[PDB]
Amino acid sequence: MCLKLNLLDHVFANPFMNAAGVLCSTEEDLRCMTASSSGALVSKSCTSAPRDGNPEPRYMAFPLGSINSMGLPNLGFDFYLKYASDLHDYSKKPLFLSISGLSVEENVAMVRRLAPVAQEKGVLLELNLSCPNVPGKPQVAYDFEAMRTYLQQVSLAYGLPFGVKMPPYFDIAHFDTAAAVLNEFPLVKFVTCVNSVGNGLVIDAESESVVIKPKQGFGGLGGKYILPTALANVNAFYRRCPDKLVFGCGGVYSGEDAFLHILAGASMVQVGTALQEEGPGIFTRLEDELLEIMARKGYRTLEEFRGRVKTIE
Amino acid sequence: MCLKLNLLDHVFANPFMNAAGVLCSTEEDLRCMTASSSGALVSKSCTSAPRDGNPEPRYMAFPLGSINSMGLPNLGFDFYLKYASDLHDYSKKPLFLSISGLSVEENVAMVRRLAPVAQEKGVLLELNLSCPNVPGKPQVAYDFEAMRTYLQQVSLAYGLPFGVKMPPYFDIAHFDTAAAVLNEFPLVKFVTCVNSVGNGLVIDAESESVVIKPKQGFGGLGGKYILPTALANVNAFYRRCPDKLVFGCGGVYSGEDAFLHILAGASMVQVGTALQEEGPGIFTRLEDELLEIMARKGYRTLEEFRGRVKTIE
Ligand SMILES: Cc1cc2nc3c(=O)[nH]c(=O)nc-3n(C[C@H](O)[C@H](O)[C@H](O)COP(=O)(O)O)c2cc1C
Ligand SMILES: Cc1cc2nc3c(=O)[nH]c(=O)nc-3n(C[C@H](O)[C@H](O)[C@H](O)COP(=O)(O)O)c2cc1C
Ligand SMILES: Cc1cc(CCc2c(C(=O)O)[nH]c(=O)[nH]c2=O)ccc1F
Ligand SMILES: Cc1cc(CCc2c(C(=O)O)[nH]c(=O)[nH]c2=O)ccc1F
Repeated sequence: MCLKLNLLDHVFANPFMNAAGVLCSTEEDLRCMTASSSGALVSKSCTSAPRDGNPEPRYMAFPLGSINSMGLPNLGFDFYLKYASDLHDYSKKPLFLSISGLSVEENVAMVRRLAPVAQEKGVLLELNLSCPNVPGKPQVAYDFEAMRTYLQQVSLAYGLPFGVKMPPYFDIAHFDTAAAVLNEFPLVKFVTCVNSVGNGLVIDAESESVVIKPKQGFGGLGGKYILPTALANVNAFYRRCPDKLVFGCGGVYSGEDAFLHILAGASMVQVGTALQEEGPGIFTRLEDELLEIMARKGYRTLEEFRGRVKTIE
Repeated sequence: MCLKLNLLDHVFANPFMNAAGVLCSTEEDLRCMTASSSGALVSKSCTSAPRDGNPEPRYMAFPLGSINSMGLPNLGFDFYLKYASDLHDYSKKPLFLSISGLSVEENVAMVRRLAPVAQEKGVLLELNLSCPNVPGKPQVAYDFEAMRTYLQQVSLAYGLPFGVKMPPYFDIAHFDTAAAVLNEFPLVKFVTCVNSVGNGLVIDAESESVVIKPKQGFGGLGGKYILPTALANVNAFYRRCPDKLVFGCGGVYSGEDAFLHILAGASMVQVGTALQEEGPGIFTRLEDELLEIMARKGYRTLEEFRGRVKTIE
């Protein structure tokens, strides 16, 4: 019948939204996502200052997914904060704002300013931990001590419920460690699994060349390549973080894919590459497809099957 | 126009071989590989003692690839050593023997006994590091200190050129660190990139169930899902280990996929999931397809393009 749900003290028309970075950089983009049928929108991960990002071409797509090394091009935090404060129409749907500063200090600075807007307007924070770290070091979410510092500092500075965007993990010990870090922070109320699968390489056979310019062609992977990865991370954190919500992202092109994310434990379902490729019309299609599968199965609510993936014995 | 390679003091009719674990567990399997058109074969990663492996179902394949949590079923080292020593016909093609002990000590014991057979018969060792150590710790190659210990101990015990099978990495810092570890060991003459992408999760929408029984459905991913991950790893180690060979594994279903591996840096090209699905006839197909690409491009040998992927600007 209808897909509306309540999470985080907000009402959503359906569990669909854009993935951070896709269709959400400019005022035009945010107005377009707001006019769509999505249940929510999230803004492009920002830094304190505007960034031009990397040289083009920096994104490419293919039948099985996408590769990107955008370099965090964005209009700067002041712009996104102004959109949240003054421009967004909250009567239409909830807004998430994604932050990805290049240091802990930068993230602290931005969240201290976001906090009163969050209180006043109800904008929700997604903290992207696929962010630069200290020398010789991996991305923050792959450096568990760094991650614990970032969360401690942001929790202290912000003081309100927030969520974190995670990269994929590929080892059960890493799932255990990462989830134990997140579970030290009671203000982390949702975990979004996953960011792109890092540092893939697409090569074109005819030209014998890589397809993106930055980083000698290396970039994050999205789309069909990454659905089983994404489902694994969703379910691993769903199991390990019972007091948190999990938001699913990766490889959603259909309502069946969305269905799989919800069965794994997703509360909201984010759409990146498929949205970039098909445009905002995708949301109507996804909704219709998901309701069709529910109807064939006799499900009337999402809660009937969320996290109810079955195991063998 | 030719596919011949000469490396590691052996001659190879073509670069194609099975990936460890596929079509290589039993004497029947190894005779089948030997009778095929492949340029080489590798035996199933073994332990000191025979293992039954995990309960079934433990492997499943789909249009985009495969998932497995086999649990290292194998006939035990003594069997693979006898095959190398007494049964394999070296006039047909070269043999690699893969080992995957559960501790550094188990690996040391195997390699000590492999050494004279390596020296007399020319069997080539592939050490699988993409493998369990202490439960609750990451797999060996995700624990750089453990990886260093294993390589130091196997190098001392074995005393002959060998290669290593690596899991994929997803962070530049990890590429840098892993390759620096490998480069400490002059006996590591080849690096095979990559083993399966760890701990994915396939779910079947109709049944609402995971598809393999072990590990709550979590398993390693192969096939079309992993090709750009594979290529990235090949090229990353190609660039970082200029005194070693790189063998490519992941996502090969065609001669075009092979060609991309070789452009990235691959010498040998291993075939896992596609072989499991198509059977050994795939090697005639791959050879024909690769040669056709070479003929269209005017390439006469593999060295003309190996590692010659172009970057932008
Ligand atoms: C062009 C592009 C830009 C992105 N920028 C961001 C970003 O600013 N913040 C972020 O959290 N993730 C970003 N991502 C990652 C996506 O949010 C998403 O995690 C990933 O693409 C996987 O989802 P998909 O398979 O639907 O593409 C970006 C992805 C693409 C393709
Ligand atoms: C059924 C199965 C068993 C495997 N067992 C092993 C193994 O014993 N040793 C190992 O190094 N890799 C093992 N692997 C990994 C493959 O060698 C290969 O790295 C991986 O499947 C990716 O290649 P692909 O995309 O061609 O499948 C196995 C893979 C499969 C599908
Ligand atoms: C340069 C760079 C930036 C980021 C953060 C922003 C981001 C980007 C990006 O803007 O490149 N792309 C993603 O797929 N995920 C992201 O989280 C992540 C990795 C990077 F290499
Ligand atoms: C003992 C044991 C070994 C491995 C390594 C063997 C292996 C396997 C396996 O036998 O499950 N599957 C893969 O895709 N790659 C591998 O390297 C993986 C799981 C295990 F429990």
